Amino acid sequence: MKIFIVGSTGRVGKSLLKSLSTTDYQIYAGARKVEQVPQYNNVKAVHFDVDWTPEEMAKQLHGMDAIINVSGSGGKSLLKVDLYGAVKLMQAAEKAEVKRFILLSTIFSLQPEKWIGAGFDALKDYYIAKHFADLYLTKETNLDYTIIQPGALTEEEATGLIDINDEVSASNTIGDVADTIKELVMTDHSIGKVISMHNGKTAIKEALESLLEHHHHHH
Amino acid sequence: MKIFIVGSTGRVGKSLLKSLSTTDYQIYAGARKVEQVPQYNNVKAVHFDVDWTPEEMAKQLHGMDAIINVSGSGGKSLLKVDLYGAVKLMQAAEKAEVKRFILLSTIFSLQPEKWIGAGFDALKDYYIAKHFADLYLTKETNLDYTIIQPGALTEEEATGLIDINDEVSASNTIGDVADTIKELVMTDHSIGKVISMHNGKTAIKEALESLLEHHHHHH
Repeated sequence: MKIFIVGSTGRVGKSLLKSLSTTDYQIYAGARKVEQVPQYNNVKAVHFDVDWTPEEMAKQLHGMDAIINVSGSGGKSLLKVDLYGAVKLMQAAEKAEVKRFILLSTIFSLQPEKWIGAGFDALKDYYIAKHFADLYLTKETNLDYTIIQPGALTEEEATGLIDINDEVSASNTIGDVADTIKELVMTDHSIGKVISMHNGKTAIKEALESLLEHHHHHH
Repeated sequence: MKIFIVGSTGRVGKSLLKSLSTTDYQIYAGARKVEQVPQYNNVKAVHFDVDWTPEEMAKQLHGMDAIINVSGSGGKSLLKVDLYGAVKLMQAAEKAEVKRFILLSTIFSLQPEKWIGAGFDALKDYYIAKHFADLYLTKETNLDYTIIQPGALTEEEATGLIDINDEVSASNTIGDVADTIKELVMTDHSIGKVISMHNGKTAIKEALESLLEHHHHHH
């Protein structure tokens, strides 16, 4: 399918482009500076700016089959990028009539009651920004969404092994986060779902398959 | 009635306490440091912290007839105070079963399409924080709310004269903002309404009265 990536030139974005480069998808990598997009045979760089309005953004999203948001500001522009930019992209997706939307968020983003201790204290502003964007996606859109909520991101080599939905905050390699997102594209039962993850013991495909047991589709 | 104030020790809060000091209301002035609350015969200082959870906040709100939020961070803690703190207070009001809620926001807070030019550019982060809190109040609560949206705040002497709902961004004295909020407490037809203001030509009471002409109550 045709997949549009926002956050293409960030660390997770670059890993995701690498991950998607070996698929049959046509990838459209949004970037403020198109020349900064890493080159792959199935990747086309598209001018895209998080500071744009939803209508400006929507111009680039026509005919896409899915949109993946892996855009962050490294904590340096939380209101503009991680919150407002993310929400404007959701508004843009709806304007462009693109239903499938995958958002990279963070462990416990919708559970402020679990923002406990010095680790969450240090990331409080980040948590607030991500929280409100996730509320918007889950409450104020009609998108076929999936929110993936990893723990701390590491640059260690991908293990291929994760565990999910266990209320655990633990680290995960960026490569495994990217590969999980890649698999979520092909996981229709994850539509309307919020999924937490960390590095663990279960192959990514099998881990996501294990969600079929108790997921219910809302007619 | 019994009115709880959040933001009591800030500049607008102190003006609002002065304004309310000459009413028949019983004022409960929330503050992190109770000793910082200016003293008035009808004002009781109550320990209140924006960093608290909704449930912690709700403990202080029992038996209040109205809650007024005039809390800001002077642009220094927008995610924690102007957005998250404001939203937690709304959640607290509902938990405490207090219906009447008046929020100080800002001109065009719900109209991003009017955030035009260098003035709005400089206040973009503030605008984003206020925008999302206003969306929450208007879309994700069942409160009997009023949002007042003044233009730039000045410390000039109150004129008693304003104009409202004219799509104009212009300055207003803090005293006139405080006195408008005071009048809104007694203006039941402003429930469920968003009202913009600046200094102008119309006495505050008369200006608010002029809203009866076309306001509709949603049964």
